[PDB]
Amino acid sequence: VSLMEKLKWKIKCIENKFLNYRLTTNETVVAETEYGKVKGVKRLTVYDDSYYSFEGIPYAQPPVGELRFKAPQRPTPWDGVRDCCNHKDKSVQVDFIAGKVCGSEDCLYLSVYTNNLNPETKRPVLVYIHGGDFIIGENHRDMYGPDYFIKKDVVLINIQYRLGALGFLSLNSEDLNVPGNAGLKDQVMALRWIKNNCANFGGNPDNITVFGESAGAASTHYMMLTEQTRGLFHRGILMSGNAICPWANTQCQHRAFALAKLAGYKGEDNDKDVLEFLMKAKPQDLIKLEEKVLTLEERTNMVVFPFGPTVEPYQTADCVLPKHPREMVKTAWGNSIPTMMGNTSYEGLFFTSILKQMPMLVKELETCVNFVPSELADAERTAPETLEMGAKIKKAHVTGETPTADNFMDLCSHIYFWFPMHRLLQLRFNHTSGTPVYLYRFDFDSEDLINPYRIMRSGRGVKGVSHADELSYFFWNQLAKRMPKESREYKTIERMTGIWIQFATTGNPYSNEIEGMENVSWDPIKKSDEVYKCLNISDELKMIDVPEMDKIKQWESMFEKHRDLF
Repeated sequence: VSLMEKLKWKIKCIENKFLNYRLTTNETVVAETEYGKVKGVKRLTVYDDSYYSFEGIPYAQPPVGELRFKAPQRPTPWDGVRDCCNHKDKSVQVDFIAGKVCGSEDCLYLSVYTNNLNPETKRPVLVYIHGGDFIIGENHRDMYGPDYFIKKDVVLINIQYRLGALGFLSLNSEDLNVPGNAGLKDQVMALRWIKNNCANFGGNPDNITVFGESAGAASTHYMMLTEQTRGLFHRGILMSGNAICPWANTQCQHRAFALAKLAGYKGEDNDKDVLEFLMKAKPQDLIKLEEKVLTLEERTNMVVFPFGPTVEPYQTADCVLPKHPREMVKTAWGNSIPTMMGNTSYEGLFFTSILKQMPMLVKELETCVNFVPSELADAERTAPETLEMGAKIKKAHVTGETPTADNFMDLCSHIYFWFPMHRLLQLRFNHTSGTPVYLYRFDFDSEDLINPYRIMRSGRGVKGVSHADELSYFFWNQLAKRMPKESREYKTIERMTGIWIQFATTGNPYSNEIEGMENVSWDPIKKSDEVYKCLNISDELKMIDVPEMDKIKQWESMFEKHRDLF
């Protein structure tokens, strides 16, 4: 991020602080939780809607001291009234714009928002799990403001969970009780809190929907796979990701030693001594060094992040992932709940900045061998069969004589999003009994309403609908502005939140009450379908054949002689 954008961001942070003061009313309210009373505050939106805001509700003990790297523990109850009129810290992380470490280990909180604490009927509860590659993100309203959803009669809940090495360290030694996935166990404990407490805020514990984007979509999917959460919620929405994406898990059991060494550890590679060192380290030091953890060999093997969701090496009471997610799909409780999945129309545009800095990346399209799924490729990526598979990827995406950056970004849309979605749909059809799944495609481009991901990706003036561009139509954020009621952006807010609320309510995303949806016939995907149909959201709402289908089929063709691995 440029120094100039960094200055613009600082200005926006200050402006947003004072706007949030002007949107705060003097009306506070007390609600009950199983652990004690909480005080929230009535806030306005720039559209003059209003909602009650409770932030900083603990769902677990602060994971500090001996609780670092452990599964979350239930919080201690309190007498009196806990002040929930302001947000808490985010999980320790490198700030996505300033580039310095921020946050706190004391981050296991959720926020609850609703326009009416005593409604006439119990309401759909929507639970948002943020993305950020399991290393950044937060539930702060400067990025995830509830202002658009609270126009309608729902309860919206935004959770935090531990990130990075503090959320995803994993050690083989059973005696140490650090099996991995602490951050996913945080999500489990938050969902249990929601089931047990949402009624105190007007919510229906029999009608909970979990949704998330990017790593939040992978997280939502993990919450639909694990036995830990069986029956806790009733619909799921996977926005640009899922748990079988190549980036969504990793075996990181040997990386604690590498992290300790970078932090000054002088001892031998045994889990007990490594853990003792990491338990004493300052959390900022571990998080700052995480970018250096992967070895030359792991980078060569195209591991993207050192710490993240992992297959746990031994069983514990709180175990989330006892097997690879592909195997977990075969017995998953969440295969039997209504599900919606989708992507944007140019996901890979997210990588524009990386390609401008490292233009030699386009040379990987010469043979495309590095994009062949690892389960199909030989170790050296030189086998004739591997070259043939790469040639199929190349034909799918290299449209002219010379490979281009746009070809590379189109490939990225498929390797990271569309192809894993296809593989999941086809795996899941084998392990479900007719429970519907619905596809959307977000295809609405505008620079009049944006979100901070555009700044992170250096995407000013860049046309096309990148990964995460849809979040501007779901959540208020500090770069947003009030839009005219007749504007294409305003209508897109109403449509996107309206469809999500309709799906959360009924398990069917169609409603004739959504403007532009009157003539939509949105069928879920059938096992016998050869071409997927999706609702394409542009300036209009239209059912279409997925434009990406032909390229999806070309990727699938690499498995013709290895169908057991598809």
